[PDB]
Amino acid sequence: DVLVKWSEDLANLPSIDTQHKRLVDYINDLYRAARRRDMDKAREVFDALKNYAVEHFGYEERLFADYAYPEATRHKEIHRRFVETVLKWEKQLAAGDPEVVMTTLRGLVDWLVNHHMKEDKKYEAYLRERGVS
Ligand SMILES: [Ca+2]
Repeated sequence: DVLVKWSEDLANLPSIDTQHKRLVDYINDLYRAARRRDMDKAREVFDALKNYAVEHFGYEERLFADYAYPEATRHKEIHRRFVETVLKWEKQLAAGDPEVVMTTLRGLVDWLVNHHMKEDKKYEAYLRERGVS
């Protein structure tokens, strides 16, 4: 049923929470598809998850710019390097190999949710003080 679950450990601004939650939803959609061995749907879901992640990263970057966040550069580059990883995964998924599926799911879970979404909390106080929600 579920591979990962958003939790209080990840709480951030309410707009950021909605996008982080929707990313969690995409990961679990991808897991359900890969589990059923429906690889066409799994690739479709992965495509949507990539595009959503890019747009979520871009939402954060716009907030960084708008609010003159001091660590905009570092954070944007961390995003950029992860997109590069996703694009590589996307290519590797073309051949539908169980091993590649797992690399992807574990990378999304281990790095995006369990690491990067926690790291996102670092901009929270700064943006909240300036009235962002
Ligand atoms: Ca093969």
